[PDB]
Amino acid sequence: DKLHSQANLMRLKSDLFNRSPMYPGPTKDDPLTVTLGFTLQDIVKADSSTNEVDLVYYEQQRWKLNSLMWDPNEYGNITDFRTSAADIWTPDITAYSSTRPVQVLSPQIAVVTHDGSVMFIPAQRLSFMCDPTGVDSEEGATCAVKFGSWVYSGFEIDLKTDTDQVDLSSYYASSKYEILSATQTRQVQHYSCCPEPYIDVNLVVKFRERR
Amino acid sequence: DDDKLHSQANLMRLKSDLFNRSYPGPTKDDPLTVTLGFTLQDIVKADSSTNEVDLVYYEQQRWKLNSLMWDPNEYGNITDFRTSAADIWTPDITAYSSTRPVQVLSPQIAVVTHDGSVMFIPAQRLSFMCDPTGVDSEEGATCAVKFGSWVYSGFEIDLKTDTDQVDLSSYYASSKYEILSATQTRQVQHYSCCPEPYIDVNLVVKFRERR
Amino acid sequence: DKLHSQANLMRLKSDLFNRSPYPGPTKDDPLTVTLGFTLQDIVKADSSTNEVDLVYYEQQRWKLNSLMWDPNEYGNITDFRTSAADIWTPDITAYSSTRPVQVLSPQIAVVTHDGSVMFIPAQRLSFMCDPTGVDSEEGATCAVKFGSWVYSGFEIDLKTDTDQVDLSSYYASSKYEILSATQTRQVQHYSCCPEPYIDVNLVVKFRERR
Amino acid sequence: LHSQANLMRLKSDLFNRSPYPGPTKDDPLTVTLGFTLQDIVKADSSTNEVDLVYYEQQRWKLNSLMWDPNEYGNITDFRTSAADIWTPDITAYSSTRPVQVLSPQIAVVTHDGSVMFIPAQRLSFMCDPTGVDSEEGATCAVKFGSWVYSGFEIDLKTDTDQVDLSSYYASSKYEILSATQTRQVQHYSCCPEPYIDVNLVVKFRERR
Amino acid sequence: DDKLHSQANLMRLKSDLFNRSPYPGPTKDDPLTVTLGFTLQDIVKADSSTNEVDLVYYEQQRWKLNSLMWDPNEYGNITDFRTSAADIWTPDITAYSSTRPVQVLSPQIAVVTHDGSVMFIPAQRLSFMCDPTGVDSEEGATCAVKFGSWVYSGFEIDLKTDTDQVDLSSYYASSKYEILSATQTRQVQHYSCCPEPYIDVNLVVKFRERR
Ligand SMILES: COCC[C@H]1C[C@@H]1c1cncc(OC[C@@H]2CCN2)c1
Ligand SMILES: COCC[C@H]1C[C@@H]1c1cncc(OC[C@@H]2CCN2)c1
Ligand SMILES: COCC[C@H]1C[C@@H]1c1cncc(OC[C@@H]2CCN2)c1
Repeated sequence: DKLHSQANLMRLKSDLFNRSPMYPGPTKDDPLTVTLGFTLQDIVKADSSTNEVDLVYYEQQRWKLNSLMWDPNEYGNITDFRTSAADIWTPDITAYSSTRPVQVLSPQIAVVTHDGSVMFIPAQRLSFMCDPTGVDSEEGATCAVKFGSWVYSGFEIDLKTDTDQVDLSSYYASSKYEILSATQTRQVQHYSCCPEPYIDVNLVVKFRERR
Repeated sequence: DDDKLHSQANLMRLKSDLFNRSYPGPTKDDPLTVTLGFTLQDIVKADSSTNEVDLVYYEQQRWKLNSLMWDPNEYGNITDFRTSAADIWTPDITAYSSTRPVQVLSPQIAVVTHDGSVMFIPAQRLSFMCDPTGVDSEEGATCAVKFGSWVYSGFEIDLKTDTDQVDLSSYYASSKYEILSATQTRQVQHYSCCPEPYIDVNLVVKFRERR
Repeated sequence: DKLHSQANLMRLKSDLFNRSPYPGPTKDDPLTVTLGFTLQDIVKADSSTNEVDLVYYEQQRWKLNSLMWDPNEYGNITDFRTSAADIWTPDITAYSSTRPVQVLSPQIAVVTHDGSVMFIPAQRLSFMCDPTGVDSEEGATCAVKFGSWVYSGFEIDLKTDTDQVDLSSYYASSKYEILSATQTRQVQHYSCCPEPYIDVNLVVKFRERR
Repeated sequence: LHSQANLMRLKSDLFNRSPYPGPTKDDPLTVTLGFTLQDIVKADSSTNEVDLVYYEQQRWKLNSLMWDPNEYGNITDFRTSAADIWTPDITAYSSTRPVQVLSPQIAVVTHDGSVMFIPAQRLSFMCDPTGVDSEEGATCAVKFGSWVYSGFEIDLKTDTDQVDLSSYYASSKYEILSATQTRQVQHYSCCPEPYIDVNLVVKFRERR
Repeated sequence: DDKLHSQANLMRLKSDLFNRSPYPGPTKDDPLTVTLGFTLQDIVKADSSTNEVDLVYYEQQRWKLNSLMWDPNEYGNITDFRTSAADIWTPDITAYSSTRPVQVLSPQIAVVTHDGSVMFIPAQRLSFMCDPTGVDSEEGATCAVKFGSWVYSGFEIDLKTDTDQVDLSSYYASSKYEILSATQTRQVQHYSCCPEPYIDVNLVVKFRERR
């Protein structure tokens, strides 16, 4: 019973990976939209001697490829599967003002659904450039970090968020810092030199010491 | 001498018949129960400037796969074997509020038995979010961390405990912290990414400065 | 449509990586590498060990005949992105780091049909630097050289497009403000050897933002 | 000087052409262990961790590693990467960080099938150094044994119960008053069979 | 524009040399001479609370294998080439009193000449055992660390130097510590048990705080 559904996975993965492409990333002819959302878990540390703040968050990434589509009927009605994030193409989304390599906190496993969409939610600790003056005041501190593609312009990779409100429903209730607000905003930058636009998601967090 | 080279051939054979001839993980059609217990060894450090605590513990994981069964009679009466944890599927049990990558302290080897059950007991050091306020009081501090599949919902991986008492038999007797109580309890929850409920085992520890 | 433009890229890459007879520069085939620095932040200055930590991007550019193609053969593709591991890259090294350099950005190169490669890794580097005077008006001064580790000026030459370090994305709220930053090609002669070595020297003058 | 070709053939015969799946109940293994303490680098009294630098001498013997030297131009032993052969999963039971390796990981295999493997390491382990700043010093223990094999598959022995102190760093912050290594038979709550360790007990104090 | 033939020759040479098959390292019947020299760049730290000192230096290693020889006439007059150090045998030269794993500061690439000689110069940071007592006086502190093969006696690896003077021509002029002297001395020792000679190079450095 269970054997057969396992052999259909094996054929599906073989068709998709071994007998096919492999996907060389997006182009201007075939652009890709990548949806980003943040779930801020903690501001672990705000260092006023080096102006670095450390955040822990889950970063949800979603995109869709024609090359990852299948008909569930040809594969015993399997509609999705888990795969190592290293066994598929993934987007090169990066913080633009990190000061330390990102530390990955969760397994590197993505889920592929039959419509060709991919879900990947890496949990991470990020140090990034930020001046925390005002954390010990009523109004608090403000920090900002952009995320986007390192090498693709808005012509190959478009970014989007589902909402501009950072998910705060798992924010650690006993953090050294209380969150005043956290937004995530798609921003487009144009240059008079260059025909191609650049997209980033801007993460802005205002916070203060838990009084 | 004769019998020894014999059962070595039998073991090598079995291991060949099991791996080189075929498990892609659980699915809604073929779900898996994993049992989780914790053995707490030491609360090493409590940092109240960042609210992080560092624990050393091991984590007993047990599950059972039909594809890992054999009749001992076909294999020179072999009933179990040790194998590297990279040779088989293992569950993606993740701490949900770690602040740094988990550090592995023990060899990554599991023990497989003829009934297809697997026993895997990695020892680890983990930093996680924990306000240690009260730790210098009779009543002490209370902190909690949850452990669950990152990418499989309760439809795919069920988690259970064998007892809800954390094993204290190896708790370091001269730790800076003594343990008032430690419990491990199954919980459920939705996450904003996903409709399905996800299972976790919540580890709650009340601890106090020794003496 | 999608079928074809994508299949062309796949074919172009297959042709370059699976099908071509580049093992690095030789004396009979030297390479010039253009280097440019963008300084993002001076993170830390430790006057107890004389180490300073910089976050910066390092723009590297070179050009190879073996990466040329005619776009007309490949559906008018003019360039592509690829993993830096798929291609030869040069061993440009800081000569006075005190810790392994930490890579902050993806490792991905852009390759153009004229065969030119561009590669811009962001990095955090701890290097040898006495920050004495960082708390005064005149500021502190430090220097670090970058060049190939194993290739002499007969195999790898370096140039800069400019001697001014790009300060246009320097972190405005850094602990340290930049007084000036220059990048200058140098040649060193030796410690025996007829063949010289080439580096790009980065000189940064800085002080506490007060 | 056909000895190079001979060593390549030997290694090729043992490793490439042959498959040792580790010890079993029907084929148990005895590992001899001995410790050489090089330096107590650090003692942290705010966390109760102590950092030791030491060698862990490991020796065992396999039939599947025997050869006749005469068949191989009289080669009696050779060195090879530890990753080419099976090695025992000897683990400290009370480390607080991953063990860091200080030396190459190269084993010496001898024609009788005996293997000697002596890696150098730095270990942080659980230890209260209270009394380190007094005449009688502090005492701490850490045991080492197979993580996943019981006494029925891996047994341990020592050649002496004296930890070798003859390379101990003479200008260390701490001096050693004693250091012993002793085989133990233990039953853990996890598991029904006995597991063997060697227990290293070290008494030490601040130098002068 | 027949750089192409020079490239073809280089690729053909590397393939003939490597994409061959069986060097098992040295033996008593086949000893290898290895020449060692240090270029001391900086004493970065001297920790008198743990008696560890950290140095940054270049370690030059030279040896020669018959199996790496070729006739340049056969390979478009190529007389040397660069290659990843992972592609060749390298000697197991080690600090005998380090307290942390060495950190590699430079690419790991060797230069191979047609007479079979290899030149390999890794830059490194080393923590080693060292009492920095008197660093704050005119006489200074002294520390010493031996380097040698981990598993090979002087009958298999003959370790040599070209000079006993450490190269200080690159020493950091603004270091916290100024170098009074730095020597590298080959020593040949015999022991109780064993008939084999053992060779080490003793690096002795005398240093003091910059005035
Ligand atoms: C089944 O369709 C929804 C896709 C979600 C399964 C994939 C997923 C991937 N990575 C992380 C996920 O997180 C679920 C909970 C939140 C942390 N673990 C879910
Ligand atoms: C005298 O030796 C001749 C061969 C040298 C080319 C090979 C070499 C290998 N690795 C590092 C090298 O350093 C050159 C300069 C010093 C740092 N860059 C040279
Ligand atoms: C109920 O479990 C019995 C099976 C045990 C063999 C498997 C095992 C796996 N991993 C670690 C083990 O630890 C035994 C001792 C405690 C630390 N080493 C045992």
